[PDB]
Amino acid sequence: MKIISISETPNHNTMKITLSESREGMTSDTYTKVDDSQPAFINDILKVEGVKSIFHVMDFISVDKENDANWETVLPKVEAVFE
Repeated sequence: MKIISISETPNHNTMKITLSESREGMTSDTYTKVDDSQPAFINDILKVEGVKSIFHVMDFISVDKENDANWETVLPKVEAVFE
């Protein structure tokens, strides 16, 4: 899986990351905690210090960081997940 685009969102604690592989279903999913049912890359992102939640729908995931955290330190670890 590869990141094709990283952008800024109308909000500060959230960024829209567009992936190459699109979602099969048309529904969305919001993951706030890790567990065996979610996709693996999804649990790896949540384990990143500073990640608050993840909105996943279509061909992108919107990651929300902690109000006290900064993207300069979170974003790299987030992209590191896709290796």
